[PDB]
Amino acid sequence: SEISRVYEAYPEKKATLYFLVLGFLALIVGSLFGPFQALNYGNVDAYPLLKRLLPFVQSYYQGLTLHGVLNAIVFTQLFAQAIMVYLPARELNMRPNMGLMWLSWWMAFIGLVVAALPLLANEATVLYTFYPPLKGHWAFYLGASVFVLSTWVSIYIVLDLWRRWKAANPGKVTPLVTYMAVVFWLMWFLASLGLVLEAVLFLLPWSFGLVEGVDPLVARTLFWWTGHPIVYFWLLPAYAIIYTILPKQAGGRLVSDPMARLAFLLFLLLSTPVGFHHQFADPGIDPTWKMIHSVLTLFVAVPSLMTAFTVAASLEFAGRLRGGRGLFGWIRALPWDNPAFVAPVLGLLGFIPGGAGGIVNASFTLDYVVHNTAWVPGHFHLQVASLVTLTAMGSLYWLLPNLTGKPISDAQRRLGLAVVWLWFLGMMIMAVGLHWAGLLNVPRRAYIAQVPDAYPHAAVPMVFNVLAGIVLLVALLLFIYGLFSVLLSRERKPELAEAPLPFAEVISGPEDRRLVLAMDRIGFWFAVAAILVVLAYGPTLVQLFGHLNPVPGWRLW
Amino acid sequence: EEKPKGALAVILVLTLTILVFWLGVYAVFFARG
Amino acid sequence: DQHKAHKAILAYEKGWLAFSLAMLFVFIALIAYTLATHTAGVIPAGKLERVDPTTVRQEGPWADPAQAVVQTGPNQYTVYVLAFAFGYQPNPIEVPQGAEIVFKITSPDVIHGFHVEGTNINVEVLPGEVSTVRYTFKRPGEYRIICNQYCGLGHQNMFGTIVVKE
Ligand code: HAS
Ligand code: HEM
Ligand SMILES: CCCCCCCCCO[C@@H]1O[C@H](CO)[C@@H](O)[C@H](O)[C@H]1O
Ligand code: CUA
Ligand SMILES: [Cu+]
Repeated sequence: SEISRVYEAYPEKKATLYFLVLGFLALIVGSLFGPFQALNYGNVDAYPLLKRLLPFVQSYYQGLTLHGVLNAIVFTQLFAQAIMVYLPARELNMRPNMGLMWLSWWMAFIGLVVAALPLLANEATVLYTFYPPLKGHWAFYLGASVFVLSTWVSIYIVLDLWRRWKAANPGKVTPLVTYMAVVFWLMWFLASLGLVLEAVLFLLPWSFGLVEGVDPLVARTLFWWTGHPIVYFWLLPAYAIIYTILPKQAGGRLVSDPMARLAFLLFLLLSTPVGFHHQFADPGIDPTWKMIHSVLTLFVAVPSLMTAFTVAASLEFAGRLRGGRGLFGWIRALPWDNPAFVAPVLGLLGFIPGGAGGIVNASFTLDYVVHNTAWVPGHFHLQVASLVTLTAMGSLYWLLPNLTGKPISDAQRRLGLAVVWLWFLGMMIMAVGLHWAGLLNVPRRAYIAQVPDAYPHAAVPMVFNVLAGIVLLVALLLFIYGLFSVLLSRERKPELAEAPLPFAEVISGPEDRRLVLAMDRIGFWFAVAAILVVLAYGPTLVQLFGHLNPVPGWRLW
Repeated sequence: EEKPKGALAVILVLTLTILVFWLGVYAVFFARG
Repeated sequence: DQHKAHKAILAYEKGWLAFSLAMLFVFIALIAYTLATHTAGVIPAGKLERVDPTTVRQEGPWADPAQAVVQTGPNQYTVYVLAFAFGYQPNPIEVPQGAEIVFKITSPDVIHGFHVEGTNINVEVLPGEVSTVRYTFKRPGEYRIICNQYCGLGHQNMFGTIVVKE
């Protein structure tokens, strides 16, 4: 059933743009629920308008559950399986198992479908974190469960066409994109353990019928095992594009490939053993395990601190190369007309307050000041809804023509670039209002608009959330209209469909071999990665699994 | 060609931002203690 | 230019790591300074403490709310608090200023938040376990209690009161 020879010699080009369109679909219907949530956090009850316009929506909380799952869980994993298979693919000029990269999409698809149905019909409105005792349909804890395991297919695929390539190429260090990709996918295996343990061992027995209750401490001390590295799971495909494709959209070179390895290496070692940072306010977990976990989280920040110097060093060198001038001429020198450039560069800027917020959340006792306030969705919109979501958006404008001929028009370029700026400016304004609101104590996950008189001190950041709501609709509407317009043209020109993935040269230095070589002992680093997990999680997960105090699940909705 | 002075200005902005979030939320914390 | 903007860019790389570890270590020394002062008192007790959620109103220290405030020290009162679908018990919670209040909360239904506006008391409340936080109010007044953890459609309305007696 294939054809136009571009899609012939590379049919994973097809296996990519399917993932990359289910992932966008999910992002569309999720982000609809979004401006409705902003108006709320700006004391404006726009839910009459929603229940008329989507009479299937029951509660404020139904949509947040959709907002959560479709955006953070679903949009991101698929964009991750797109970029992080198809990249070690196009680099290596090899073909991923064409059969297995289809046990993925189907697998994910019906797994998505089997979760979509009970959510769509009020049966698992337990928010994107399903913390027991809240319980939902068997089909939810089945669907999202099948959906995540889809990734295990990805780990094999990629490890596989790595270990293939290795054999044909003895003595030759692993390629940059593939190296990225291999530590990435390994780290995620070691991390999916939790959300699968909790799914098999508790969520599925409990929800099918075979136990009457789950222990909340462990369901949650397990959920966060995964819950944390999964955001570094959503991050690194974007760090992929930024270290290896963005310096050339800029007119430059990735200045140090050893560093752009050391970062990924470091995410392999330290993304998983951290979850207590989400449990600072839980009982029945020791202050010293929280503390070892605090300090470790402050370390999962070093590779991003470094990511900052390397990416700036790089954009700046590109900028000087086009005649950029004094201390700041280089910003003005860059291609501020290519949304594939503008998109992830605006996201990187919003990332400076996001990471700062992160470094507070991590700081053990300081999480008491802002835990479960609006400060937290303030922090993570700057991280996943702005940086991560934006890179992707802007990577429809170089990754899309490179997957189905259809080129990008100067009508489309100028709508890709207005979309991107409004969604960035929207996000910043929501950052202020949400951070400021949390500091004034406004809770998170709350229909506060129904209690319009309870947070008088939040008067002025509430005006900010309203502005940010309007603006993200004007950007969500132009982006929907936009996303169809590109991949609903006839147009299919197959030439820029074989213009090879626009990677970057890589200012090679003498220091490269001792360093690179060291980090290429993948198998060994993977052994350190799963010993840190055993040192951090074991003494607790085991003085726990031998103290289980399970409890009836409740449906309050 | 020299001092990547510009990249230095960006990690300086990052640094100042990390500092004022941290030190800001650090006082708020004692204020409520 | 080009391979000498590699000589410079990887040594700055070296300087910036130095600086950043130095900075993250101050944050560890300062977090650690908080980790022993009265302000540290709000950290949930480490020890496990299991109870039966469905029997919890029908027997034990959280069963008749007038008994919630029980002195357990010369300058120390323990407040058994129970947090449930869409309210708190007792309400208000009366405690005197200057006193160590050991709060011991739990839930007969779903997980709840217990966040005392104006204070660092911010703690999760799990059905089947007892969170034990620990605080000393230095100003008399009323303090609102907010549930900051989603527990079904009652959530935005779930609030309590603590009066701290002049
Ligand atoms: C995609 C997503 C996310 C990233 C990335 C992320 C990063 C961090 N987070 Fe987080 N987070 C926490 C700590 C951190 C820390 C220490 C980091 C670090 O990894 C961040 C490091 C980042 C930096 C150090 C920034 C460097 C800046 C760069 C690299 C850009 C530079 C600009 C350049 C380069 C160019 C400029 C261009 C020119 C033209 C000049 C903690 C606690 O320690 C909590 C629990 C708090 C609570 O009470 O719930 C938490 C809660 C969340 C939740 C809530 C989960 C829930 O629903 O309960 C989400 C969704 C989330 C997402 C994400 N988070 N986080
Ligand atoms: C127009 C765009 C968006 C707007 C206006 C928006 C707004 C909001 C607001 C105000 C909340 C807080 C609601 C509450 O705590 O009651 C929220 C939650 C959330 N958003 Fe967004 N968002 C948008 C896009 C995104 C995107 C793209 C992602 C993608 C990765 C995302 C991930 C999340 C997550 C995980 C939550 C947490 C919900 C929960 O706590 O269960 N959001 N959004
Ligand atoms: C991007 C961030 C925007 C920040 C805007 C300024 C908010 C100032 C925070 O006020 C704090 O609020 C609480 C009042 O209830 C107290 O607990 C605390 O003592 C008080 O000082
Ligand atoms: Cu109890 Cu929200
Ligand atoms: Cu985390």
